[PDB]
Amino acid sequence: GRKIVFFDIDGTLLDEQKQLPLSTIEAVRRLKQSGVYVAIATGRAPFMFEHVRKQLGIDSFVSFNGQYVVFEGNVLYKQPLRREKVRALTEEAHKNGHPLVFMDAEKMRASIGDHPHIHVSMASLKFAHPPVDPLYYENKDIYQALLFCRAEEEEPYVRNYPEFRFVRWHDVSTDVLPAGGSKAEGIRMMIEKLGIDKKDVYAFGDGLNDIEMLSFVGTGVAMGNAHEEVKRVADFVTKPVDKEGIWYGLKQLQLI
Amino acid sequence: MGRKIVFFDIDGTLLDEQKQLPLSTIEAVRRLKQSGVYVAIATGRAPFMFEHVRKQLGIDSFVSFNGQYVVFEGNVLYKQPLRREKVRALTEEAHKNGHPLVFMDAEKMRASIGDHPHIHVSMASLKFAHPPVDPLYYENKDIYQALLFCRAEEEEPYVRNYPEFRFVRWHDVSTDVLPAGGSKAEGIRMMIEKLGIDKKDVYAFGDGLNDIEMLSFVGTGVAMGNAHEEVKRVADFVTKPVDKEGIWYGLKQLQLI
Repeated sequence: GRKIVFFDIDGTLLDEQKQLPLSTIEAVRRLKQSGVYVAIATGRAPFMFEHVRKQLGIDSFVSFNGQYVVFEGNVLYKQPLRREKVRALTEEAHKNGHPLVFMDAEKMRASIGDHPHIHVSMASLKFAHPPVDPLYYENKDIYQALLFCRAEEEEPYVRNYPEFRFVRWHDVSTDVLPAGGSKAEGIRMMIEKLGIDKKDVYAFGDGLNDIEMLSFVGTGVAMGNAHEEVKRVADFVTKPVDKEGIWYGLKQLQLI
Repeated sequence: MGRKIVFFDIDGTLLDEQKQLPLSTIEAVRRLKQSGVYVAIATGRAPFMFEHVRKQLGIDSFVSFNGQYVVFEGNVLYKQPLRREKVRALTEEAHKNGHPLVFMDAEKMRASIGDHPHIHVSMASLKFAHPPVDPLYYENKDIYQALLFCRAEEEEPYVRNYPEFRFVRWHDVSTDVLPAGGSKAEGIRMMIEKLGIDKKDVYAFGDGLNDIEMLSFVGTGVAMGNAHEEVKRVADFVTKPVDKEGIWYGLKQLQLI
């Protein structure tokens, strides 16, 4: 049976400077000549890690935490937020003067231009203010949204949108995610198409968000400085991304 | 009267020593665009080698492939493919010596030989995996630049037998193949010719020796605080280092902001 390895980006493929380690390129190389399938599973939107994909030559991935899965350049599965609900959120956010940013598989758009909260938070990500397009969600598959408001203001949103999940990543911005879906469900879908079995699947992750994944695959690998709760569910704890963790880990697991 | 445009090299100019994008550079670019000033990147890289940076700064105008592929606001403005005829000869002759090549266009990259050790090494340094293999990619696709893998001791012949190309070394086992006459300053020349922008309204920020021609050519060349002195020599103004709000400060001084 063929083996496949899923990698997440942050703290896994990319180090803390957002750079790709030389040893990782080697790891992926050896991994490919050994016949081991290589893919990515992340919460990130496709257009947010296109550079990593281009660098490693990976065209199969689970993105948007499983809400958008691509197999060898083609869309295998896609579950965007319900149009109705995105609209309601937009209108409600508008009423409160809170801006939103809509994310589809290719780009993102703001409901309000030149807004202070978007500038600051997006800049913390090293991104410019997204182009403005208040009705972008109308004829597009919106997989995620960013609600720009303070924690002391989210209450109503959380309350009125139980079908959504909110995960704050900045003082003035929080991710608006779909309640259903997961990377494991995304991985499950791909191995089925690939004819692979859970036991033959490996996964490297670094954040709280990778637990579900590391738990579902046959061999979950946690990075050296990953959160304690990430290591707990891991079948193996490797060195940090900073210290050839991906390479060392793959070696110990005898994949390369 | 007319429009102004500012060109930026990538490493050392937009990105600091750690490949990090300064917060004030994001503000800088924002302010320039707001004022109607065109912002573009000028580099020897392939479009796909700096798309992330472009998306980060919302820059969709640029001079890539050392002038052979120029885009303005998302649309190709000028493009000069390598002469297919000569690309074929170079490939065959080089193949005879066991030297592989890599063919590059705006979307992707292809290698003439698979699992070759010089490709792995020189390319890993660019943080890229070995390109997929396709010995005849240039035959049906426009190539804007190529890579020849051989050491400096072996280039003489190629240099000599192919005066229609320019071999510029950047690694121990790999050198760039551009068309003779091509350079990013040259690409900057038609970008502004086509846009109808007077040289006196063209600005550029550079840091390395490959930025010298560009810097001396434009109306106002700006060298970064820690730039090589030969770069500062041709600069009309030297700004602070990249990690000291160099770009923001410079643009402020030049009163573009």
